[PDB]
Amino acid sequence: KLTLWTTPDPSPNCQLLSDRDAKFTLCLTKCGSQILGTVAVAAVTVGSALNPINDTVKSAIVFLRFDSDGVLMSNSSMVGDYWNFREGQTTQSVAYTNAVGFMPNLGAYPKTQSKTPKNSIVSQVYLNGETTMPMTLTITFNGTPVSTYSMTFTWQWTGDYKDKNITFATNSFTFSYMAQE
Amino acid sequence: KLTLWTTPDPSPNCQLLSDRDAKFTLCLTKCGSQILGTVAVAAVTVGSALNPINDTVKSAIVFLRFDSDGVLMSNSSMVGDYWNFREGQTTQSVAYTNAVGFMPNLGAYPKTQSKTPKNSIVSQVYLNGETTMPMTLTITFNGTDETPVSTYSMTFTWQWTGDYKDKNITFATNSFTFSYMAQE
Amino acid sequence: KLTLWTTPDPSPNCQLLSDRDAKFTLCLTKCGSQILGTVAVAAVTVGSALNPINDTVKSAIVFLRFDSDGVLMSNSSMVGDYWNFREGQTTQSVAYTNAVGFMPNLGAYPKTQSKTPKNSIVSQVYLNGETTMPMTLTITFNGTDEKDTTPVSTYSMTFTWQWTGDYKDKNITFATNSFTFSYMAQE
Ligand SMILES: [Ca+2]
Repeated sequence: KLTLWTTPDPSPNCQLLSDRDAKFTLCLTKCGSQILGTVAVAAVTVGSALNPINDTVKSAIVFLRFDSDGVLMSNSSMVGDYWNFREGQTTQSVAYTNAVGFMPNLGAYPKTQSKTPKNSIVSQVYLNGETTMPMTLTITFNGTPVSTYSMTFTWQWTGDYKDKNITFATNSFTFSYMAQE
Repeated sequence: KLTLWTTPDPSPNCQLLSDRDAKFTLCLTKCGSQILGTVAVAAVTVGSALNPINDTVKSAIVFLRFDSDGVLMSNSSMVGDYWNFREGQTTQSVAYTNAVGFMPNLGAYPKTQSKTPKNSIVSQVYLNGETTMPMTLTITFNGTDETPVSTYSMTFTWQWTGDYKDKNITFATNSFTFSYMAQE
Repeated sequence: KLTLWTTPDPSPNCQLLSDRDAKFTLCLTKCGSQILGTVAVAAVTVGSALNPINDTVKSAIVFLRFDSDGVLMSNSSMVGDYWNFREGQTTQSVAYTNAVGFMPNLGAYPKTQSKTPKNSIVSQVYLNGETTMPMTLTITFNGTDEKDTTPVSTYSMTFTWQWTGDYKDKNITFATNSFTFSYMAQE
């Protein structure tokens, strides 16, 4: 259908540092030629370098790699079990076979070895919504086996938070991009 | 309809510090699973610590509380007179009975949890569009821990640290774009 | 939901300082009462003051002027040949005659001589996606034209990038990250 999502309230479904150590929420809503996205992430397994932040790790990356049918590939940060077209508050029960309608346009965002600013959205965001804890979010489109499409979410910060008992978690963030078809 | 708004050019319709001391513009456009929003606010007419800014008050808050039908509740910052589905440049003449399609998803943004970071959007914006006057906007979904109790809520909090009393600046914002997952 | 765009991968189609010195990408998607936009720009002609940046110019402005039918007018930064409704990866072959559905609402964003913050979206962005090169983007709806221009625009959309950094000792091409925004449509 016109929504491809994690469900609105996913179980731990993402690796930042180790298996299913995070809840990654992503809703892609197809508005014809453009996808409207909202994304959030939270570390949930206690004792990782990001839960609480101990300052040994100052980035968190979620890599989504997609084959030529827009199907999530195994070498992605996120598990594909509940990455699917919407049905009510959950996902359709059968894995989708084609989501090229949700893939980032390869004309707008080409696969290249050159750093191309147009491939990315780069914004200042705030760790746990705290304006004293600035962070950068880079969303990059199409940045073995080789992926045909990709969507990468990179959070980076320079602050030291060790012994503030801060869990890595983000505010919801809105973005858009041109769809492949 | 698929648009729930204040009209594009509202009359003073909002309390920041006192009754109808502000024009709050909000357009919610239903794109299936997601609402696309654009918001702006200006202190107007009524003299106050925000008109002009005298540096005693360095936040402005608009609280929208909704019942289980997504109907605006009386204990909101904004008056409901011209909060309705679109008709041309104005609102339909009959008060809406259901806008649950526009309410923030209680799964995505669970209730009372203003402190769960996923419930909010937090962004750097600019007081009066002046890039020397940085400000934060926090949009919080379903944050409120209140009678009568709201089922859904949307809170807009502007905050800044600068001192502007000498500049005779009235509190006003740029238009700001956001989105959130809809309840249905 | 209808799309008015530059195509996703435009040829040089834009003046920042001189004719076709830039690639301006703009995709406007009509979501009923609101338009959803994504914009990017890159200077492409080598030897311009923005390619590489020589610090004589620390703003880049794209002015789009539209008549009462929402048709792009001659004195715009962008060429209109491939500004049109989407067909596949390109534009429909016939020039559109009406896009008022895509124009910024004159009630929300009036034409006035008074500076009105609500007419604009202002955000911090980063030159070439580099966080050490902070930049502002101002998107203004229905800003006033040059006083000596005729015919006058009914609608307008201005994109202003500004920065304070000096980059002449580097070899920086002016180019932006993709940027998402929305606005209330006229109809
Ligand atoms: Ca002139």
